[PDB]
Amino acid sequence: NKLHAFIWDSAVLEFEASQKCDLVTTGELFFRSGFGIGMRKDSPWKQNVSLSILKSHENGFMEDLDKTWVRYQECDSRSNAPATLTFENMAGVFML
Amino acid sequence: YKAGRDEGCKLVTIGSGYIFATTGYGIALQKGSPWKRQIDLALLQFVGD
Amino acid sequence: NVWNGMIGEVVYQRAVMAVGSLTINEERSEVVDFSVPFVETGISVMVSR
Ligand SMILES: *[C@@H]1O[C@H](CO)[C@@H](O[C@@H]2O[C@H](CO)[C@@H](O)[C@H](O)[C@H]2NC(C)=O)[C@H](O)[C@H]1NC(C)=O
Repeated sequence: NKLHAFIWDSAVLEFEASQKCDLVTTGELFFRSGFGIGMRKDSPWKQNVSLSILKSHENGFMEDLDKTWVRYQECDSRSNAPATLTFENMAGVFML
Repeated sequence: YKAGRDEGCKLVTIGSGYIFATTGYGIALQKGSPWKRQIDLALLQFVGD
Repeated sequence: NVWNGMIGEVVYQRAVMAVGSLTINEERSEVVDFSVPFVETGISVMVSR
């Protein structure tokens, strides 16, 4: 609670929100872009790197990377349904 | 787009927006075309603005 | 071993550009020279609700 809001990439922030219970993303993605592998303007690896990225997208390799590294979930509690009452929620009536 | 414009909202994409190949639409050009750099920069500027 | 469609027009120099719903994949990007993807697409399944 030192920073009220943090504006950052959707992937990293969503991973942090999934991992950490006390953090949550907001929504309304803006400045939709993509992570790229930067190389110098005059390089021999340009086309081959781009083709390998595309090929890894076509098959499931990038999906496998997402599954193993980004798409695993610890504590989410994210739903549109109304909250379920718990001990602390109505401990007052029990003490009453 | 079809799900958005669907009448009665009877059609939905599974997975709440599940995309598998996750590629993107591009502007095809001839191999080694001189327009690639300018078009790429213009598209990135449009996205940024 | 002959390309037909918009990629076919671009490959055989009948069209400098191919604007439209043109998806980027490995073979097309091998035969033509795509630009930056200006909209996200990919395989997806649509079913009746
Ligand atoms: C980039 O990829 C291309 C295509 O795979 C490579 O070109 C081939 O390289 C092999 C091995 O040297 C040759 O046997 C083929 O005859 C080459 N084909 C072509 C189209 O020239 C290229 O070597 C790779 N490396 C880079 C960075 O250019």
